[PDB]
Amino acid sequence: NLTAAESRIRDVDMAKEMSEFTKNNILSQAPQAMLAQANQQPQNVLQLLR
Amino acid sequence: NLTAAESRIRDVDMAKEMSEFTKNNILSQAPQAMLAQANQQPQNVLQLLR
Repeated sequence: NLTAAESRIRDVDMAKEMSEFTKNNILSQAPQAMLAQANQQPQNVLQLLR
Repeated sequence: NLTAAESRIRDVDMAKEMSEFTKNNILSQAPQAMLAQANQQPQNVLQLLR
């Protein structure tokens, strides 16, 4: 039962940390595409305001 | 957000300054032609009052 106590500090809800793993992955693939859009919009300033 | 503050001094409304750019260009092509007319009228003093 001490080993049980050892688990309830170090043990992983592998389902949980997988959920936060893919959650964070999605929120790391998303803002990338946003950075694309931001680094793509002023091209129409150059090419259509001018 | 400090960089935002940095922009709101140095940043250009490129549309705006383009508008004043062409506005000023028009008002720099116009008075030229006026200077032509002024430097062309007295020719008829010489050539028709005389």
